[PDB]
Amino acid sequence: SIGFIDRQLGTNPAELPPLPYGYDALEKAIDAETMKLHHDKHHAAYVNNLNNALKKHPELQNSSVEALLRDLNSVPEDIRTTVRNNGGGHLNHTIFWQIMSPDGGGQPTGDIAQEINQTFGSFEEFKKQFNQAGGDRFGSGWVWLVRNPQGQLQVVSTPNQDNPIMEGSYPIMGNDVWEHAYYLRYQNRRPEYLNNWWNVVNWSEINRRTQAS
Amino acid sequence: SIGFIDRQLGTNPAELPPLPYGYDALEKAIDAETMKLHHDKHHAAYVNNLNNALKKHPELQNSSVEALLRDLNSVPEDIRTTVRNNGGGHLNHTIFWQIMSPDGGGQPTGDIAQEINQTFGSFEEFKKQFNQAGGDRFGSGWVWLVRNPQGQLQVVSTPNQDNPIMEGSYPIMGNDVWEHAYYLRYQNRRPEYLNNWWNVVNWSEINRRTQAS
Ligand SMILES: [Mn+2]
Ligand SMILES: [Mn+2]
Repeated sequence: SIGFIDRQLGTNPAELPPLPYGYDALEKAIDAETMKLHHDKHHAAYVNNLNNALKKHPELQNSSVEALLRDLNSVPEDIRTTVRNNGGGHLNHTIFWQIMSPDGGGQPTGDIAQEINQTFGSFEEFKKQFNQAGGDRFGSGWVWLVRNPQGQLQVVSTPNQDNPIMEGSYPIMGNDVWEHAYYLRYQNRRPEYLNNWWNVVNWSEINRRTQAS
Repeated sequence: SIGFIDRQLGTNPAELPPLPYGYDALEKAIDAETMKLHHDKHHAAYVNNLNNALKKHPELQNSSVEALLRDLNSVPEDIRTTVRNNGGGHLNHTIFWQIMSPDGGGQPTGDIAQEINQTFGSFEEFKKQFNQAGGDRFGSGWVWLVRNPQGQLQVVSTPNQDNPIMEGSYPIMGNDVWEHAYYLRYQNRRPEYLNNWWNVVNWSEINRRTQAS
């Protein structure tokens, strides 16, 4: 399971997960209007489109989003791209809402704190590389901290709604660099958004994901 | 020459072209705030980033943006991607500003109108296929009406800031589907932007481009 730590993202039918907190709970980084649009409009659309594609292939409604993305070649040609894009959008955003919190921010704790220190040198260096990868992702995409197939932490960015699980990597945490995630408040200033995002990061949840990976 | 009909896009240095009209002139489709950000911030950035990359290889300052994008293999590897993205961004937006007008809109007129009817059947059908292609372009990109190598009109979409001249096609006209082009006024409603955009299309300029094509 990738979306949730305890269960896989179902497709019979695919469901839009409600926000665990209020729309205005992340104001020190993200405006309430964007939270509403991003969740109620963007995330909802990915779920709806995925369900529409699955209707024409009921034999696939038994499998989870994870299973479909892990083996896109087995998905029928007529809906493969639709499943890739919308399935990815569903999974990516489902992870996104969970790794942020009203009482987020601060420096990491526990397991991931020491793992980050060993791999990247320090939390501040990790932060710099993460933001750098974020800024370098030209066009639409995401920046992730993953546990690669070899079991090592690695910063990687992906295009559009592609997810690292397609390569066998476990996405521990990630930030959305599609313009819709920051344009209302930041406009063209992506680096400012990337900087402020750290103030709402939910380290408790990120630690649970690190253990599961 | 692709950016302008009578001249190539220079790189000694690259220059941000002035807007042919006022910032609030296209208000029946695009808000003034977006015209400012899009032209003054986004397009300006592609120009600046391009200039920075070319300073590292002064030789390239003797050629044009079109010449560079037509043969990326000859562009030194250390700045190839940078030139592709920013050179493309500069070329694409330069064309964009010119094909819109305060006095635009209406159905196609003249040569282009005849060729559209002959190729697509009617303007209504062309418009549907154009908007469709624009909606189908997942992530960031552009929708184009090009004259392909065989000399025929064709609707194609490209990712990010890629330009059709990279594939031997002449970009007659095109619409920007990056979210920054419509988020402030339409938010997630991309198809609404695609539909209203037709009210500001400069058919006169498009005819000159079809002819040069
Ligand atoms: Mn998003
Ligand atoms: Mn643009």
